[PDB]
Parts: sequence; structure tokens; C-alpha cells
Amino acid sequence: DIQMTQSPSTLSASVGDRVTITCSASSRVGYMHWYQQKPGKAPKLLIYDTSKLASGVPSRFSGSGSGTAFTLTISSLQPDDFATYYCFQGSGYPFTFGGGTKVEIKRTVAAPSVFIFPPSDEQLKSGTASVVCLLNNFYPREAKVQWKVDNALQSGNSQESVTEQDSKDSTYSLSSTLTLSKADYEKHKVYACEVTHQGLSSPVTKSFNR
Amino acid sequence: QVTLRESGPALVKPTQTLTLTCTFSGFSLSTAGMSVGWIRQPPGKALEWLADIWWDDKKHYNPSLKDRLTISKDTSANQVVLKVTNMDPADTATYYCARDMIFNFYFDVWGQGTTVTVSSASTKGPSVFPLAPSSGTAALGCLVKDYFPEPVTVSWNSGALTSGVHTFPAVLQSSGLYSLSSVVTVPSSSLGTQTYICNVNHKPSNTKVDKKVEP
Amino acid sequence: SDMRKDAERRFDKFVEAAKNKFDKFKADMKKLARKEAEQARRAVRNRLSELLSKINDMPITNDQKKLMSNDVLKFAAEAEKKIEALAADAE
Repeated sequence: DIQMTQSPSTLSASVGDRVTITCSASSRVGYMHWYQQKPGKAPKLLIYDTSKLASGVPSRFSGSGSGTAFTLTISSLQPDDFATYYCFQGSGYPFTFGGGTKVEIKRTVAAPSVFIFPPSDEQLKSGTASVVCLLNNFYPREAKVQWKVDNALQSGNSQESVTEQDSKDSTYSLSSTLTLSKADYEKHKVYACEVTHQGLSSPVTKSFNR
Repeated sequence: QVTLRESGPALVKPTQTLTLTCTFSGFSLSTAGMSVGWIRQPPGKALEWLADIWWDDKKHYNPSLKDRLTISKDTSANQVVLKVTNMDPADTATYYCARDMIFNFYFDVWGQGTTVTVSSASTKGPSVFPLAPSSGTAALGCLVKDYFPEPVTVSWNSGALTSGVHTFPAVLQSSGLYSLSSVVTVPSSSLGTQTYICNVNHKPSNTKVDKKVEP
Repeated sequence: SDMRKDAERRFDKFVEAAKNKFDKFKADMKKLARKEAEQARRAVRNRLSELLSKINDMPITNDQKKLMSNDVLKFAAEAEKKIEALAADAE
């Protein structure tokens, strides 16, 4: 049963670059098909019968090859070409897909806009207090996010979560969630989020009291 | 307009059977050439073809799911059913149906997919807390806490507010329940005048919540 | 291989049965010629369908089922076109 190997499995490139993805098969297939899948969407057929373009697919895409070796080419990468690309063969049962290739965009540096949110009164009525920090629209993904609480640097008690790269501007957004007991929350006064990032010449701190 | 739409439970206990149903329109399994197939995608992993059925009722199954699959059709209803026996945690995935043709031997139209979690745990609806701005640009949001299983959807002002929205992927907390936040940037000026309401939908528990976010 | 030739001929035959019947029409009536149109398209569709079944039943590769089904679709379509042209000769 026919297995496909895609290279690379990951790839970063600037807007306007030519990008190439190769899919070598374990044995001869008469045709290779290509799917594009964006963040939490169903795969969309992109290229079929090796080189033919599906509908609503710009000309900057193309495929070629035969036998065991095939390529997908994007001739000038756009921000909305951010996706995972899979090759697929229907020449033999079982049908199979390649492992995929993540295309990421490289762009210029953008500092995060930083915001901090205190826990709601509604939540504090339960036992928990969730203090949230938002880093909004930045590049690159790399970022340090530190929690100070009456100036004690916290540890092991916040989770970070990050969005997929934006399809129009290629930035990231990130939230950091410091979770506490109401007991521990009311004990202390001033809560602070401290962001470090390549586009900030010196770190940025947002804070609050109560 | 070819459309497909997968339906079935969000949650299944280990060892039990999962019954998925594709409903389609704009084409028909009574037409010569037509086929429907099922594909699944585990969270963050590769697509894996599972099964298909043809208009002449011929069937194929992936040997990797050895003997746990039954596919069947109801032409008149435009419905294909897929049954997966003895579900285990590795079967947790998004399940898709898609349309295939004897002219193609590839899938040209897919449903949106339906998410299945295999777990012994019970359905639980979220609690939603506002993330209030204080005092150019302000931000605000909703914290959506303590739900099981995935997914929830969040929208703002019932779809009329989309620009500047980020809804973060969920994290499984040490309690076994998921949490996420959705946030949006708006101009300071609109605070206190424009209403901001966040619409949280958690279909696996049939919960809907609408939270006003005020300063 | 020979399946190309058999189908290309069989489908050509369909448009001749039309070519004949339209020509004696050419030699209640507008109704009659629209009936003949629907019949001959229904004959092309049915035959297409029949061939696809036979193709899908054959113990061959998918690529081959695909070449054969596309060969057969293209002729069937070329026939619907040629016959659609004959209705226009009446209408």
C-alpha cells in the first residue's frame, strides 16, 4: 500500500518567494493530487491530476512530476497561502495522504500591543481567579511573558496559548493565563504582566491593583 | 451547489461504537459514477482515509482500521452512514465525508467535519466571564472556562463584529476541563456607548451563553 | 483499448437514430420533436450509466477505471452536444 513522503515537513518563506514542496511515493502512481488546509477548515482541493488547477485557485500554484516524484510550486507566496499542504493518491486502495508540509510566512518585526485583565467579580464568586494577559498582533512568535505579583515572579501557575498565523497580516496573538485561588488572589495587591519581545527595545509591563 | 454535512456525537466512551452520518445535496448516489468517502484527522496530525461507498454499492475500507468499519448508503435520503466499533482514545479525531467520482479518484468537495472525543468523562458546559477593559485602542473579551469536550464557538455581537477578533486554542486544565479566551480590539471611544456581547456556543452540551462586557 | 472503439461507435449510432428521425420530421409536432430529444438524451445517459457499471465491475486498476470512464464520458457528452444541435434545427 502506497505511502508518500513530503519534504520539507515545515517551511518558512517571505511574501513573494518561490516555494517548492516535493512528494515522493513508495511506488508508481499515475497521478498526484494536492490539498490545502487552513486552521480548523476542511481540506480544499488545490491541484488535481498532477498539474491541473482546481477552481478558486490562483495561478501562482502549480504541480508537476510523474512516477514516484512530484512537486507543488507556489510561484509568489501570499499571506493567505499560510496552510498545511498534503499530497494524496487515489491510484490504489487504500487511499493515502502524505504527512503534510506547514507553510509559514516570514515578515518584518512587529511589537505586541499588550493588555492585562483582572478577574471578574463573577468568577471570584467561585473559588478561582484567572488573571489574563494579551499580546496582540506581533512577529515573530518568540516572546517571554512574566508574571509579577507584589513583585514575586510567579512560576508553574500560568498557561500560554497562541493563535495560528493571521492569513492577512501574518502576525501572532498570544494570551497568558495566571490562575489562582481567590484566597491567594485577595492576599496580594498589585498584579503585573511583563512582556519581552524583539520589537520592544526594552520590555513592557502592564499592571493593576486590588 | 454540492454540499456535505457530517453529524453524530461529540463524545463517545471507550469500547462503544460511533455512528456517523453524512447528509449531502446537489448530487446523488443514484447517479452513475458517484461516490462518498470518509476521512479522519486526529488533532494536529495527518489526514487518514477510512472508507468509501459507490453508487453500485461497492465498498472499500482501510486495512489499518481492520474490521471496525461498516459503511452503508440510503440513496433516497442522500445519506451515508459510517459505523466504527470498539472506539479507543486514538480514534479521537475530526471526521469528514467527501464526494469522489470514478472520473477523479480524488475528493473535490468536503463537509466541514465533525469532532469526536473518546472519553469516559461527562459533558460539561462552560462558564463565561467578561474580560473587562479599564480607565487610542482598548481590548476586551470573554474567558470561557471549565467545559468538556471540545469544541466551543465564540462570536461577537452575533457575527456583526469580526475584525480584530482572536479566539485562542483551548487548553486542557489539570481538572480535565478545557478553557480558552476570545478577545477583540476596539477603539477606546466606543467603550460606554457601543455594546459588546460575546456569544458562546457549546453544542456538545447544548449550552448557549451571551455575556455583556462592560467597563 | 478496443473498449474505446466500441463505445465511440455505439454513441455515434445514437446520434444517427436522431439524425434519421429529425430528418423525416424535417421532411402536436413541436411537442413530438421535444419528446424525441428527451428520449435520445435518456438513451445516452442510460448507456453511459451502463458502461460505468461494467467498468467499475472490471478487475482493473483505478487509473484504468479512470481512463476508461473519462473516455466514455467524453463521447457521451459529444453525443448530447451533437443531438442538442438537432433540436435547435427544429426549434
